[PDB]
Amino acid sequence: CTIQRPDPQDLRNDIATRFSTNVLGGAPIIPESNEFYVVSLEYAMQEEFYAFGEQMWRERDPRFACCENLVKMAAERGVYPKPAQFAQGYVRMTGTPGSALNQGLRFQFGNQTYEPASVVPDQLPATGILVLRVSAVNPGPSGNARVTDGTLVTPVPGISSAVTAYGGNFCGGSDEEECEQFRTRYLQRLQYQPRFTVEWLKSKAAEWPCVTDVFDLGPNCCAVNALGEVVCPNNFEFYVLFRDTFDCGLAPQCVVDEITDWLFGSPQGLGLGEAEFGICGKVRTAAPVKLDIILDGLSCATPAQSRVVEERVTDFVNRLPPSTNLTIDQLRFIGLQVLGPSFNFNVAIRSPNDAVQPGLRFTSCGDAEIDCDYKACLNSVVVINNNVTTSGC
Amino acid sequence: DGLSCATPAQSRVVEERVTDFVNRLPPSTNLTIDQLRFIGLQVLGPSFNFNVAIRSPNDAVQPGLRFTSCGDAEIDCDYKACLNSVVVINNNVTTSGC
Amino acid sequence: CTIQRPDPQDLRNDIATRFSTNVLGGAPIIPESNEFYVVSLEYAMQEEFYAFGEQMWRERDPRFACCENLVKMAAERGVYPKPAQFAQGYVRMTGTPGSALNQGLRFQFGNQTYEPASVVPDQLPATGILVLRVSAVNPGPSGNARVTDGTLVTPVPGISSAVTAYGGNFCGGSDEEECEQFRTRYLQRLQYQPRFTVEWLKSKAAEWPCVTDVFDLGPNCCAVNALGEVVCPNNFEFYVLFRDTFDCGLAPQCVVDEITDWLFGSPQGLGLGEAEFGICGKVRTAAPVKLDIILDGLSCATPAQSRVVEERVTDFVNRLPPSTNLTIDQLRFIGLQVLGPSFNFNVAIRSPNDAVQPGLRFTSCGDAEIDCDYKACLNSVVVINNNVTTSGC
Amino acid sequence: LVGNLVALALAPIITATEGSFKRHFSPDNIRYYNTEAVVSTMAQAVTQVQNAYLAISGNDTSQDKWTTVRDFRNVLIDEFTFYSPANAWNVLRNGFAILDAAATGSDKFNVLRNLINWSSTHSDLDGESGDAENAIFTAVRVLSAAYLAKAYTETAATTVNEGLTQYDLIAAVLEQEAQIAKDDCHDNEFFLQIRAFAVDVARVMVNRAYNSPSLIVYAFPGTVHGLVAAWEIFGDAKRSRDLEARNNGSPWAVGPKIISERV
Amino acid sequence: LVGNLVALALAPIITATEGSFKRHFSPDNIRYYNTEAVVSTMAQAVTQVQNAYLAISGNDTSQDKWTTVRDFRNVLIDEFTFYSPANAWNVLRNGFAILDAAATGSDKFNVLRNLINWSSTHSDLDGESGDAE
Amino acid sequence: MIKPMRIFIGGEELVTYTSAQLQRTKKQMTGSLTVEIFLDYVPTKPTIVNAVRGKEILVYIMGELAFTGAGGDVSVNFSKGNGYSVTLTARGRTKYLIDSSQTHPTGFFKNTSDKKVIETLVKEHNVVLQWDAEEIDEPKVTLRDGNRIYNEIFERCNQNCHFAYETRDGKLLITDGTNGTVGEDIILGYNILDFSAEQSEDQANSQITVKGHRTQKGVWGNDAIVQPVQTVADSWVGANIPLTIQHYGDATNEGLQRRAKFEADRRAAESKSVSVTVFHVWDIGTVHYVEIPPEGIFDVLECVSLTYTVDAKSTLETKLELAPPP
Amino acid sequence: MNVLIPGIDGMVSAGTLEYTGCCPPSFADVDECTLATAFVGLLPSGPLWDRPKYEAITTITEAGNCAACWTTDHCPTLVDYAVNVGARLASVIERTIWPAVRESDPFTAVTSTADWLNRFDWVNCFETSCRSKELGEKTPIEYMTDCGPVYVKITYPPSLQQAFESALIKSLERLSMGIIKNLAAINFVIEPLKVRVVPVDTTDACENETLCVVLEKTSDFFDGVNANTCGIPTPVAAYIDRDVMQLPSDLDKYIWPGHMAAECIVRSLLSHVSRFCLIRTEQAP
Repeated sequence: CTIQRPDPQDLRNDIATRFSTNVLGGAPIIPESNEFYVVSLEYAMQEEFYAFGEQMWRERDPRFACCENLVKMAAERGVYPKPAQFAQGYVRMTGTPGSALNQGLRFQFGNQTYEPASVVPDQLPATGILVLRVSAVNPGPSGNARVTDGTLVTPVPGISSAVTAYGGNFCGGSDEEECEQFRTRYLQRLQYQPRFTVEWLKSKAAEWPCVTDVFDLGPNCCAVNALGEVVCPNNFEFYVLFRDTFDCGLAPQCVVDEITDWLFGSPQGLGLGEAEFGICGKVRTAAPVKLDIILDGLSCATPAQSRVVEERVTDFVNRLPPSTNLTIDQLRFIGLQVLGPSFNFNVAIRSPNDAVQPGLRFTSCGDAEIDCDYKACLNSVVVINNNVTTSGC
Repeated sequence: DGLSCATPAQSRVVEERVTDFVNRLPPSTNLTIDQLRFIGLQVLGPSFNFNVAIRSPNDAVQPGLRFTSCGDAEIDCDYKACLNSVVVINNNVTTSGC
Repeated sequence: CTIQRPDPQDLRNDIATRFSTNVLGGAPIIPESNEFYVVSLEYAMQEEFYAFGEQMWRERDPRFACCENLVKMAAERGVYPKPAQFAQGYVRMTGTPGSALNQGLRFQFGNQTYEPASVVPDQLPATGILVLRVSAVNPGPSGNARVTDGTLVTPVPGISSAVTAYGGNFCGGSDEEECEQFRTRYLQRLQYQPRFTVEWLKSKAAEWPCVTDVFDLGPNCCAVNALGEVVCPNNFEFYVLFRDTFDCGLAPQCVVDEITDWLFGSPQGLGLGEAEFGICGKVRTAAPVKLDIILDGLSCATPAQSRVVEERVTDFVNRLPPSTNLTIDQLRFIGLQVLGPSFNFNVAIRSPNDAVQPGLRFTSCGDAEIDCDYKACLNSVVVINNNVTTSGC
Repeated sequence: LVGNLVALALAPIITATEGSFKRHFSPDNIRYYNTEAVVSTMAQAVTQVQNAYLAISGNDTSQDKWTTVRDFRNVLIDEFTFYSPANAWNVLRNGFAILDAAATGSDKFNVLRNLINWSSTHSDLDGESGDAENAIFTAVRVLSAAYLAKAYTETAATTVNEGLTQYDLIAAVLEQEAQIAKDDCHDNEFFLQIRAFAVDVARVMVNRAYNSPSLIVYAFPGTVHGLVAAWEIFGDAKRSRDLEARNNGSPWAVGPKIISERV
Repeated sequence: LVGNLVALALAPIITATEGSFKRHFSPDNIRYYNTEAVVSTMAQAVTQVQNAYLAISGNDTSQDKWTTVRDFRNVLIDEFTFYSPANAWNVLRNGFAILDAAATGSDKFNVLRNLINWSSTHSDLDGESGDAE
Repeated sequence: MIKPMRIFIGGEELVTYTSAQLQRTKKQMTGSLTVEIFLDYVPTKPTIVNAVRGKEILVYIMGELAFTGAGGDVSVNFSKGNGYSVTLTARGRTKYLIDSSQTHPTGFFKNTSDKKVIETLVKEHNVVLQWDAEEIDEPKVTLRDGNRIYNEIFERCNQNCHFAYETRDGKLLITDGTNGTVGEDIILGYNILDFSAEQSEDQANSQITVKGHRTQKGVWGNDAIVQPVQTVADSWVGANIPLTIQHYGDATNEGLQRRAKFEADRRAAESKSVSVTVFHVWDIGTVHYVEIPPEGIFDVLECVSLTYTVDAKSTLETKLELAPPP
Repeated sequence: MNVLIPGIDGMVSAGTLEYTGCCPPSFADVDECTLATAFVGLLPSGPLWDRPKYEAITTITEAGNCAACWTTDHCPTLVDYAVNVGARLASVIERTIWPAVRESDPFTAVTSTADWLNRFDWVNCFETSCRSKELGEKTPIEYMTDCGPVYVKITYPPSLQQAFESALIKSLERLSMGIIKNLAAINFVIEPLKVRVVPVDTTDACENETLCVVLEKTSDFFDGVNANTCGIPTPVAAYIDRDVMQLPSDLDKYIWPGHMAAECIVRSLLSHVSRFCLIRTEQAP
């Protein structure tokens, strides 16, 4: 409750006392009479009054407020929902110089269609090659892709049908922001935020093209001095994952180095970049450690459960942050939450060909301890079906 | 062990879930450590450190209470695990608070 | 959404239905009977309830507060109506060196009257000249005027009674705010969260009386970004120009030292000034270096082009940032834009009377290389013709 | 065909603004060390209009927003778009038109008033460069004043003094702009155009404040309820909701002078 | 604009029940050792509505009566259907709509009354589990 | 005030219109305004004309938009005794789509959707599209050379059920359901000045079988010549009145059944036509409760049409055509 | 000259507007008696309602409840029912609308301060066993045991905790408005907690290690909160005697919650600075 909601009996006594002091001149009321029923109604009406006031208080609370009211509240504080995004990239086309060009150019990359973003020049330049800024036609995450070759849909005289994706990637494509995600993003702005600059830098680095996820420094990456006490980092460092361009989303050093240069500046700490004055830091990447996962006992379940369990374990391993252990208990919980608590189901984490990898150690208990600057990578999920089913045969 | 470095709301939620899971445990059923770790892995996420331990009060012996090799409490028939007290403690240093 | 004050007729219909079902056993509400009046009275109560409810909930919306509920509910968050502000400027007095100086001086400029806004020394300096930052006695825009020669209202022994303003520039007067000019600046300081960027310092330092423009350091200054054992920059230095106030736009050390003590703090480094906690700095001025530009071959261009080239060269050299070379290329390219590629037009930079000046060198290409804490100030642009051409005839 | 004196026509003032903008804006005829600054100012103006639209639309989910946002971004990211007066003016006019078509009436007040404040500054560059930047600022301020007038007209006046105060605000802005466009014979023509649009906005806003609903001040003996006042004035008590937006005073005691509509 | 006060409008209460259901039913946010019980409760409710429909249709032979029965089985056989609030509420609301459209008037009395008796109990679980049930 | 209309040919608030008829309908793409102006002529003084043949109008009905789109024609009449009248006609802004001729360069849309083929068949004359149904994908879309901007749309929205009509703002609405927005319960004895219900039986059909061919890429032989068929049924008509309406693009199972259900809603909606004339002058897709007990109507019906009529003498009445309660 | 008062942006100058005139009557105005008698105006007029509406007297009983005065010549009618309806209405307004409008603002909340703290996600630094070591060797509320310190959860008196939470909410609401991190804005933010940050150094620092700041109390009294609609917030003391509350002996003699909350907030604000102490001093009232 938020207002008070007094004891019912006391409220009814007060209502009856008022009605007797005013209307009946101080005398009590005959039970099951017109005045008794009048008093009972009033009471019901005042109970509804209390309720309406309570909810009118609720309708001005960021956490419990209808979406429309939520958006209207957040527009007063500077938080607006995020619109839908179109994918983007560059296309390099070639042909004989001097040919005619029109604004109706459309490219077919894989299964998607793309269009010119800027104004197309009137004539193909004398070099014989044109590089064009290109956006997708359909908004959302479908426009994102990792392709290198494409064809021209609308044929133009003197221009070869083969075009190239200049860069090999199409970033940016995102969908509309829901109401619950917008609620939890607005409510993160009013609440008291310690280490505000860390979350600010993360939320800014998330805007770099094709940056899928942003993570803090994992647990396997803390540090201790000679005395035996934890040291707090004086800089601002974190990891990023380009999950739809590179293998495992791990990018080479040059990309994250450019991201660092864009975010903090060069030299860092002078406010030349995005961050404030006197804010140093470093954006990092990781090295992949290949892991095989083996699920035993999954042939006893219905095909739907097997398929969903494999999907969920693949999803979990692929989204595991860098510098964090891949314990057997987590995979086993993923399997238990689907198959039930009395199902036989055993998982095993191995290295491909039982080879040693840098930054990977198998503790006795069976986990995969992963050192700093490294990240687990799902090589393959294999299920061992030794013909065991529900009824012999 | 390792809850104090979580938001007080999260610690309150894990305590109220553990206190209720142990109270409702059927008689003559082992209180295993995996079933407790999950109550922590669901709300804290897989990026947080959270180890659990089960001990007898004052490390005394009780009739029908044994400990397995993996740390689970094995209980004999006609015996039921009743909660004495759930305790939060932090011994492994970390950078959560800095 | 969800719930709102009900249509009057619907509200009364529901009240009548409740009254007839829960009290009168289902009988209709016969008009002009006592139950008709009782139902009308209950409906009136509920209407007054809903209307009063919608009233105060409006009285708490900043977009519709009633002004005095707006001056509070905004003085609890630290947003107050700006009052009428005073005009400020610089004066310069002369007298017998060592004269006694009072604190309650007052200057008469035309119709206004000004008073020292800084600390007045106990004695006149040995040089005989003293510059002061004065401010008007009465607020308002009338304090802004353009008067150069004023008198000393209180005659002080050993001090000339004729003072001069520096450029007759008194900048900074304005009026108070109304209830509608205050909604904005409130309902907008609620949408933006301050940040401490370089833009912020550069726009804060421009609030000082009669600062035309503020420049960062230059190529030829060398900056100690960090002060004290530290791993991130915590020093920041400027260059302010008072173009239409001082000679060449350079102020003596006395004024920029005051700007430093106002911005970064008295005990510098403890957040006592307008700067963030722990970020010392300094607002440094420069010294003028006179340069004499010789445009060789403009006489033959039509007088309009020659006048344009002059009014562009003098304006480019006036606004040149301190500690920045006045290269010959940057001057040539001002003639190539109006004169076109078919003109011959040479540019030379020299020191007046071929004299040597502190902090001036000439590069092998003729560039006027300036050591830092200096600034290239124009002496006079001169046009001459020595190469003969057929432009005449 | 009777006239149309219930509505503003914003076409002539926008055409005059186009003329006065393209006369003083040519980033190909200003000194080379100022073109980047001028063009950055233009892009900053377009960014302001974009933010205005993004704050006024809000919960508009249809794909038309999803495109308009992409069009704004494609215009802003490009580099050679604002180096031409034609493209810059088309972007500015179309941005203001899209900002207009996103809401109706009061919703577009605060937004537009912020814009009037943004372009209430003056340029520090000299000669032709300052004239170009000032052309940008003047275009923004005059378009904002016109569209704020159109926004005021789309909503009903609650009190005669309120409508007259809104008209006072807008007429003051327009007179300020005319004095600017007349200072040292910059352009006489835009001064005359602004003067004409000012007299037009005067006729429409004054008619709206005095005659859209014919507000009268009824004199009641002593303060009275809202329902009783509504029933005695109109003969219809359900119109009590109408007496609350204009009168301040508790619902059980409204008066003893009650503003309402003619009968 | 006269109002047909001869008639009940069920749309507002249906949308209100939808909101109230989706506010207190999130089988992805309840303790792992109660999710099976909660989902089983949901499935049992849908089974009750199915039995209601089958007891009220009786001698209906048209192929719609064959497809509706096939859809009830198909939804009760699958496992991951009631783990999402959307599917649970849609199944419940369409089941009640079909139970309504299967007969007319008196016929639907006893059946509906039995449902009111079945759902007149309270949950024994605690925390969010009790709230979901 | 009873005052419904205030017409604006551009700002000129018509004050002389001696009569008016405004019709809106779902069965078609447009509407039809028809104003009647006086236009005196004094054969000595100077006279002025208006040759609009295209000058744009709207009809704010009862303080609200009703139409949007004197484009139609000018029809200056004459007579000795009651002459000098000017009938102006004004169709809906979605008209050139009706009287034009497609001028798209290519003619062969490949791997497109019906929405896209409709967006490029409209944005040649600046008619913003109010797409509010769905996105259906189709491989081959070849437009017959210069067919008509409206025939092609009607063809592309009939083989995937989508009503195509015009709103009050001046846009093209391609919907699949209703416009919501429920309203007045017209009861016999309450406001119906006149009624006429007719549920005939010569325009119904039990089984509609849709056949065709597959137009996808690679699909040939049986899977593109034999399989595609569907048989939808309306278990309300009665005896075996069969039919076969053949399909004309990328015959998918869903495509077949969908064209089938589209026509099974057309024939349905024609088999109970209820024309009502009500009194004073928002229902182009509205549903209302209607009660006409003598003809056994106690049901919720959708207004397909809406016609406001006026004439200074005895009028101001609205004629609605409604949609069956199957 | 201008005389500057602290603000969310340093030391701005302030002013005053003119009294406009229009401000709807607020909660304070409504009284059962002033609008019990008012509702008698809603009845019709005529020989049946004239006298009774003229003889409508109203008095106040013990517990408010403006009733009608039944002198020994009364005439039971509906007028007294109208007095009753008006009185009710004032009662339900004062118990339903005045709260839930008082609770929606962090600067007037009275009974919903803990809920506001749950909204602001406020976590205490001194109450967790995994506290940072730089927070001191033994915080005022930690008592010593062979294996380290032990924090003790304190249950402050209800009035003191109400005032403390209210002050904390005011300061968190002000901080959420995005201050610049100089000393004047910090002090203005943490002002409701009655604590000021004052540097220790005098000479230009910026060349020495340890730029420390001490916390100094500005008053010995939280400004409280009034549930009523007319009055003044009753102040409460902001400290606790350790011996009176019967706490372990190792704790400080006087424990100040406002000081600990302020220290948390300022140590979180200036975390990015690499060299900064905060020397806490035991302050007796």
